[PDB]
Amino acid sequence: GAYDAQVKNDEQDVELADHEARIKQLRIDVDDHESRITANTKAITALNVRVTTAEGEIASLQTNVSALDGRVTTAENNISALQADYVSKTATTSQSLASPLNVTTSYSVGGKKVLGARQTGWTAATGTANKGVFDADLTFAVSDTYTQSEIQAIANALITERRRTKAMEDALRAHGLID
Amino acid sequence: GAYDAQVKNDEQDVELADHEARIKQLRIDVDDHESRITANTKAITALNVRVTTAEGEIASLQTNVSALDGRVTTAENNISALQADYVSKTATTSQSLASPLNVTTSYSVGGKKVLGARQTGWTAATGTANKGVFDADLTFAVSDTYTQSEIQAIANALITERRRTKAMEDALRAHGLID
Amino acid sequence: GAYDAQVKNDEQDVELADHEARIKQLRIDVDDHESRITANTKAITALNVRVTTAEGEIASLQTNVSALDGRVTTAENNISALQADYVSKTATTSQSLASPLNVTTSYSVGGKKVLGARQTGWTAATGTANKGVFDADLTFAVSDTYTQSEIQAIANALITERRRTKAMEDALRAHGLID
Ligand SMILES: [Ca+2]
Ligand SMILES: [Cl-]
Repeated sequence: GAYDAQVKNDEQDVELADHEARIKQLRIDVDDHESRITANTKAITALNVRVTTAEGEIASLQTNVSALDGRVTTAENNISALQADYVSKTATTSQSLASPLNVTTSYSVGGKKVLGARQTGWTAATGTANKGVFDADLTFAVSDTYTQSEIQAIANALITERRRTKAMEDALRAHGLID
Repeated sequence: GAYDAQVKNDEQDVELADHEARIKQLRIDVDDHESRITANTKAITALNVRVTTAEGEIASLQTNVSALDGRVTTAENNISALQADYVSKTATTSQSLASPLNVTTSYSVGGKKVLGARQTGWTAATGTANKGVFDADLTFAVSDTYTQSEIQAIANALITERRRTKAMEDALRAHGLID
Repeated sequence: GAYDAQVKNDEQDVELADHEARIKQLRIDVDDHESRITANTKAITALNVRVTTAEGEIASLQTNVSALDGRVTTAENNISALQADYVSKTATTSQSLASPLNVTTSYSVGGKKVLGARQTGWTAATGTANKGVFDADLTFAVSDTYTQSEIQAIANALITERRRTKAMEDALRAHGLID
C-alpha cells in the first residue's frame, strides 16, 4: 500500500479542480441570467402600461365611432327627406306646393313681371254682372229720322256692356288684383 | 513526511466546504430564476392575447372610419347640391325656377292675396277684339234735333268699347283667371 | 490511527460524488434557463414592434375621428339651416319668400293654370280712368220723339264705361298681364 493514498489524494485534487472550474462558470452564467431576466421583467411591466393605455384609447374610439355612425345616419335621413321635399331651381318638371304662396314685390314668368301688388283706390261697381252670351260684332242700324227702337237697341247694348265690365271687375276683385 | 497527508486532507476539506456553500447558493439562485422566468413566460403569453385582441379591434376601426369618411363625403356633396339648388325663404335677390309652379288656394304679394282659383261660369264673348288705339276722353256732340251722324258716332264708339271688353276678356282667359 | 485516513478519504469521496451530481443538475437547469429567457427576450422585442405599430395606428385614428367629428358637426349645421329656410312641397301652412319669384311658362292654383306669359300686342288706351262710383244697373229712358237729354244720358254713360275699361286696362298693365 502506501502509494494508493498519494494516488487517491491527487485524483481527489483533480476532481476538486474540475468542480472549482465548473462552479465558477455556473456562477458566471447565473449572474448573467439574473440581470437579463430582471431586464425582461421590467420590460414586461412597461409593456403592460402601454397596452393598458392603448386599450384605454381603443374602447374610447369605438364609442366615438359608434356615436358618429348614429349622427351620420341621422344626417343621411334628413338629407333624404329634404331631397324629396325641396323646391328646385333647376328642375324642369312642374312642381306643386300643398300650401299657399306669398312673395315680395312680384311674380314673373320667363323673366318678365306679370303680377305685382294689389292695385288699390277702387270703388266697387254695383248692379248686375254679365258673364253670359256677348257678341262684340253686334252692330246698330241708324236711320236718318228718329227711330225709338234703334235708340233702345243702342241703350240695351250699352247696359250689357256695362254689366260685362262689372263681371270682369268682379273677377279681378275675387282674385285680388284690385281692391 | 506523514504530516503532509493530514495537511492535504484538511485543505481538501476546506475546499469541499467552500464548494458546498457555493453550490447551495447557486441552487438557491437557479430555483429563484426558475419561478421568475416562468412567470415572465406566462406574462408574455398573456400579453400576446391582449395585443392580438387589440389588433382585432384596430383594423376593424380603420374600416369603419374609412366607411364613415365615404358616407360624410357623400353627404357633404348632397348638401352642396341642395344649397345651390333650393329655394330660400329668406333670400332677397329674385329667385327663378326652370319649371312651372302650382300652389294651393292662393298666390300673395307682400302678404295680400292677389291671385286665387280660376273663376268659372263664363260664356266666352264672340266677335272682334280691339287692342288698338283707344281714347277714353272721346266725347260726343248731341244737338237739340235728331242728327244721324251724331247717333252713328255714339254707336261706333260703343262697338269699339265692346270689342275692347272682349280683348280684355281674351287676355284673362288666355292667362287662366277665367274659364 | 491509520484507519482514520481511509475513513476520511472515503467520506471525502462521498462528498465529491454528491457535489458532482448537484453540479450536473445545476448545469442542466442553467442551460435550460439560457434558452428560455433568450426566447422571452426575443418575444418581448417582437411585442414592442407590434405595440409600436398599433400606437402608430391609434393616434392616426384619433386624428381622423376628430376630423370627421368636425365635418359632421359642420354638416349638421348646414342641414339645420336648410330645414328652416327651404320651401316645402308638402307643408300646408302658407309659405312666404323675402324675394320676387320667376317661373317658367305658368303659375297654377289647385292644378289649373291661372297665370301665363304676358300678353303682348296692346296699344295703351289714353285719357281718363274711372275707378269711382259705377252702377251697372243704370237704365235709360227712350221716348218716341227725339229728346236731347236722353241721348246725352246715353253718351254720358258710354264715356264712364270707356273710362272704366281704361282703368281696368291700367290695372292689368301695372301688374304685367298685358304690355
Ligand atoms: Ca484526501
Ligand atoms: Cl426571463
